[PDB]
This record gives sequence, structure tokens and C-alpha cells, in this order.
Amino acid sequence: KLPPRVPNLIPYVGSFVSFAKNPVQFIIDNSKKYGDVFTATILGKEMTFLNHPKILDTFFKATDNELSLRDVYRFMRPVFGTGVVYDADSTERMMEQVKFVSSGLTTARFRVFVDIFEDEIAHKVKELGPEGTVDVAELMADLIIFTASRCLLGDEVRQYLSEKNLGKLYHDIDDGISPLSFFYPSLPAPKRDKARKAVGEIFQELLDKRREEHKKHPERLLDESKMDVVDHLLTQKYKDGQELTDVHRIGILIAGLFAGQHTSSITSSWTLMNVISNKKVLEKVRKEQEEIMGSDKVLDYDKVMKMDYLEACMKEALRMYPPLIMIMRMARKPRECEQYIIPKGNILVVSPSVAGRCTDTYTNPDVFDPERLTERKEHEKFKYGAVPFGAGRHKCIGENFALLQVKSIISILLRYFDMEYIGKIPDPSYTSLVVGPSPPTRMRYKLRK
Ligand code: HEM
Ligand SMILES: CC(=O)N1CCN(c2ccc(OC[C@H]3CO[C@](Cn4ccnc4)(c4ccc(Cl)cc4Cl)O3)cc2)CC1
Ligand SMILES: [Ca+2]
Repeated sequence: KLPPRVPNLIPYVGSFVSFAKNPVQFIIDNSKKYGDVFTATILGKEMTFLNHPKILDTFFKATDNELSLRDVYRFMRPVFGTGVVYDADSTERMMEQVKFVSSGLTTARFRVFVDIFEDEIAHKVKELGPEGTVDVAELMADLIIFTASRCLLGDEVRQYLSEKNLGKLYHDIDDGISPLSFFYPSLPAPKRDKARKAVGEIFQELLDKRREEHKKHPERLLDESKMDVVDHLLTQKYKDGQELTDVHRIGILIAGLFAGQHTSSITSSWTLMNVISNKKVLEKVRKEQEEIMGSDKVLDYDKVMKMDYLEACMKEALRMYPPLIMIMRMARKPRECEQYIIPKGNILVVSPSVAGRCTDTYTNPDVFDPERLTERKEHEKFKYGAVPFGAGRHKCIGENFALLQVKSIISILLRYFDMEYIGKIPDPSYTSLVVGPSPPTRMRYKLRK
């Protein structure tokens, strides 16, 4: 029958307070006591957590009529939009919409992205000057506002960032979503809604500016290097023949940009922080960069694809500090799990944060040691030993773009700057929807040329 239970402190609320204090420790602490599969009530919700790589297969291999994502991620509706992604009428429709994004993430676009990255950092060093100190998380966020927007939407968006305060609107949207929004989706957030409508109107004009741009220059549609997500959204249909609405298009763009930004700036912060405050790691990374760059002065894609150790550094940081700390599904029918029979209506939960520290998989898991991956292969010990991008049917489709964005920015900054971090490396703050480092995150920098 049912699994072991974390015991209600209180009716209805259940264990929400300890869970709230630190959701990762909550799961680890209840693991050590009640075992790899336990149910805890949290603000109304029968939440059943799966805590070991070895039980995960049925979680990742199920169908969406068995384990639903849309039942648990629909709360994102007032960020994304009605009828968009996890609010689509069907999983079939969500999947098509996820593919309109993916279709701007091609090898030919990726070559152009490295250029965009070079260009936005060029502009950013003018602000930073010959030396100074800067907040790591803020810098990465601010760069990726400009780089993600141009990569997915094309160059036209930039003037909205530069002159119509678009970056401020994103923030207003971003702040209006909360871990709590999962438990209470209908919470008022009039600031968020105002901005969401603001961005809605700006992207509608962006669609409209493009639609005549297509008429004036239809060679664009033949140029694989210039085709972005906006292009694909205007020119594709659903498979069954139906037209997209401009409402759906806007929504998909916003959702895509949200995915394009937070996970990446966070991961890029934790990666860069750990790299620059470890002499050995920094040395290996600089060495690789010297080797790949040779006598060229700027990046290209092919270079980025050779940056294997820098990629292991990033992946080490995802093990330790995964930005999505919990992956979840609603059980639309009872689900069997080992001895147990997880009941209908329960929310199955899997944590990449918890996986990253599991002593079965990783020696000395509190050390940033990328050679645990490149030499010891500790991730391979299980199929789901490492799931920072998920796995199976809904595995992240941004993975390659994220690897590209974060490797490029870091390589570029390392080209420009000597950098040192100030103080000990912080803990994750479990304040936000997407978990990043407890501020502040300061470093000094000095130009090298
Ligand atoms: C370090 C960076 C990133 C991390 C850690 C990450 C993590 C994840 C994870 C864990 C999932 C699985 C969610 C689930 O199964 O419930 C996922 C799905 C997804 N990610 Fe990412 N992601 C990253 C970057 C991106 C980027 C850059 C994009 C798009 C530009 C993106 C788009 C998506 C999409 C569209 C899905 C949908 C998969 C589905 O529900 O079918 N992600 N991501
Ligand atoms: C209370 C608490 O402490 N809690 C921690 C945070 N808990 C949580 C909330 C949401 C969540 O959602 C992950 C799912 C849904 O959202 C994304 C996030 N995402 C970003 C990049 N890749 C995926 C996504 C996918 C595709 C697209 Cl188009 C856009 C996006 Cl935003 O995947 C995962 C976990 C809620 C509970
Ligand atoms: Ca887990």
C-alpha cells in the first residue's frame, strides 16, 4: 500500500515550515529517516518524494496520462500565457510548441550566437572599465538579458532593451513568481500582470515589425543563420493544420526567454565563482583556453565545442547547485513504485539537488571537483546519477544552448579579465523559483590587455 510518511506537524499545512526553511535538507533529512520513497503533506498537497537514482526509471519513462507535468506547472500561466506550454490544451500541443523554440536552436544559429555573446560583452566592458568590482550574479543576469533575447528573438529586440526599458519589465515579471505560486497559483500580483501586459504589447509590435520585414526581404526565410524563434512562429503551423494566434506566439517567446535566462545566469555565476577561487581548476581552464584560442582574438562555435574541461566545470556546478531543485509530476492514476503503490492525486517529486550530494554516487560531495566527472566518471555509476537537465521524454531541449551560452560568456570574460572572488562561496538561497547563490556575489576584476 502507501509509502512511509513524514509526520504532519499540523493539519493541512503539514511539514511546510521545515520544507520552507530548506527544501533540499528537508528531503535529505527525511530520507535518512524514512527512506528512498516518502510522502509529506505540504499546504494541502500529498507530495511523494523519490530520493535515489535507482528508483527513477518509472518516473522518467511514464506517459503524461500516467504522470502529468501540466497538472503541476500550470501555475506558470500568468508568466507564460493562457494556452501556452504547460497551460496548452494537450501535452500533444505543448510538445509542438516546445519544438517551435527548439527550432531556433540550430547549429547555424549557434554560430551566430557566439558572435552575439562577443558583442554584448564588448558593450559590457565599457561599463566595467579597466578594473573594479562587480556582483557576479547581476553581471551574468544582465549579460544574458541581452544575449538570450537577441539569440531567440533576433537583433530587432535590442532597441527595446536599450530604449523601452524591456529588461526592467522582465524583472517585474520575474519577481512576480514564487515557489509559493506552485501551492497557490491564483495569488494576486498586479505588478507582474502590469509588466506581462507591457511585454505582451512590445512583442506584438515585434511580431508586426517582422511580418512586413518578411515581405520586404523574404530571403531571410532561406537564411538558416538568420532564422530565429520569432521567424519560425510566424511561418510554421500546428501539425493538424491550425494557425497559431499572436497570443500563443508571444507566450511561447516569453516562456522561451524565461527558460533562456535564469537557469543559465545562475549556472554561469556558480561556475565562474568556483573556477576563479580554485587555483588548480583555474589553471586547467586557462590552459585549455590558450590551446583552443591560439592566435585568434575571438570566439567561434568550433572553439567552444572543444572546451571540454570548462564544460566539466559547469557540469560540476550543476551537480552541486542545480537551479531547478525539484522536478514534479501529478499522478493521474495510482503509480507502482518498488514495494509501494503511490496514490492518485499525489505529486511525485525528484530532486537534482539531492542527487548531487548522494554519497552512493559522489565522494566528498561538498567539494567542487570537476575531475570526479572527467576522470572518475562518478555520474555514470547510475543511469539517473546526474539529472540537472532532467531525463527521458521531457529532457531539457535547451541543454546545448545553455552549455554554449555559459561556456562562451565565461571564456570571453576570462579572455578579458583577471578575476578573484571575495569571501567564501555562498550557499543557495531557496527564496526564488529558480534557485541561485545567496547575495552578495562580489569579485574584483582587472583588464589583462
Ligand atoms: C543550466 C541551464 C538549464 C537547466 C539546468 C535546465 C533544466 C531543465 C530541466 C530539469 C527540465 C526538465 C523539466 C521537467 O522534466 O519537468 C527542462 C526542461 C526544459 N527546458 Fe531547460 N534547462 C536549462 C536551460 C534551458 C534553456 C536555455 C531552454 C530554452 C532556451 C530550456 C528549455 C527547456 C524546455 C523547453 C523544457 C521543456 C521540456 C518538456 O517539458 O517537455 N532550458 N530544463
Ligand atoms: C516550494 C518550492 O520550494 N519549490 C521549488 C520550486 N518548484 C518548482 C517550480 C517550477 C518548476 O518548473 C520546472 C519546469 C517548468 O518550468 C521549466 C523551467 N525551466 C527553465 C529552464 N528549463 C526549464 C520550463 C520548461 C519549459 C519552458 Cl518553455 C519554460 C520553463 Cl520556465 O521546467 C520546477 C520546480 C516549486 C516548489
Ligand atoms: Ca531525488
